[PDB]
Amino acid sequence: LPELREVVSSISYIARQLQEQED
Amino acid sequence: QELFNELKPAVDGANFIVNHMRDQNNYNEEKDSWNRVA
Amino acid sequence: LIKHPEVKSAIEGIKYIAETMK
Amino acid sequence: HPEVKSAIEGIKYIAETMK
Repeated sequence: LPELREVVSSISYIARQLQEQED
Repeated sequence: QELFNELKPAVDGANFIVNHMRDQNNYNEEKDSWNRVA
Repeated sequence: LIKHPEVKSAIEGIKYIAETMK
Repeated sequence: HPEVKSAIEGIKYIAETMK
């Protein structure tokens, strides 16, 4: 299931970017 | 529960994104209210 | 797993985002 | 589904755009 792992990676990257923007 | 364990980072990230969007929207709404008062 | 509160919160959150940008 | 693939490409697209 590479697609689910890629979606997880994309969501994690988006969350990390938002957290950095919050800091 | 292995599938849920694998999807838990995605769910946590989605919830974080949702909270960020809601907080930004409330912040913008308060700014708009201040604009209306002005 | 759908009955988990976090999953439902995420679904309703993406719906809220879609309605907000609309 | 084709629309699930479209949604996957959309999520990856949003991530790539933010990158």
